[PDB]
Amino acid sequence: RGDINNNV
Amino acid sequence: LSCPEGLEELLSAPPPDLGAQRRHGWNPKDCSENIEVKEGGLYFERRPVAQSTDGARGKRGYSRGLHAWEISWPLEQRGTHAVVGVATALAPLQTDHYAALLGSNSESWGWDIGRGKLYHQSKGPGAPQYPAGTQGEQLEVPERLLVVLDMEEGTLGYAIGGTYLGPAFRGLKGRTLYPAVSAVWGQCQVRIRYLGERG
Repeated sequence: RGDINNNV
Repeated sequence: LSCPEGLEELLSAPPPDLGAQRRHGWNPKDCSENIEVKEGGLYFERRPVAQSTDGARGKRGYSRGLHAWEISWPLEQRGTHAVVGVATALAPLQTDHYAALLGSNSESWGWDIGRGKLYHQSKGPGAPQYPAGTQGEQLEVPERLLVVLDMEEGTLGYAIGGTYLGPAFRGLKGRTLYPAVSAVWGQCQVRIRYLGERG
């Protein structure tokens, strides 16, 4: 959640 | 007129079957700790890991002749840094920030399929565009692209929709080079399909 690259 | 010798022959031969694809596919024993190789090498899945770039190599390194493989990398799974190319056996496969890892060092050569830029020993700003006469903002690499490694001339280039786009990198003679990518996208699925060899 919140990350530009779909990581979280 | 820039194609490697025997490219049309290779691309028109019956495609290597799943067995061949797994033999020349991603190596579970040669990838980032944050990548899981699936289907015995046919594709990988990058785990969701924040602030990481992650690479994988194929199982087989090429030193002679012509080899080609198709990479399938969904457009929506590329994120900020999606790089496609080759690496030596010694290239690093992980770094703790988002970056064009592949092509950042002596041991790797990459095409940034979002920006259009070529990286070898390059941090990224100033890198040249490929193919000739194009730029990121006005091109879109589709889901599937071919990677074409000519180890007799010592070149790496790419083909899109069956059309070779020219040599991207030169000076590769005498090296042993593996298929490679680097990725930043959580849960991206990158497939590799070996297309054969001649040589």
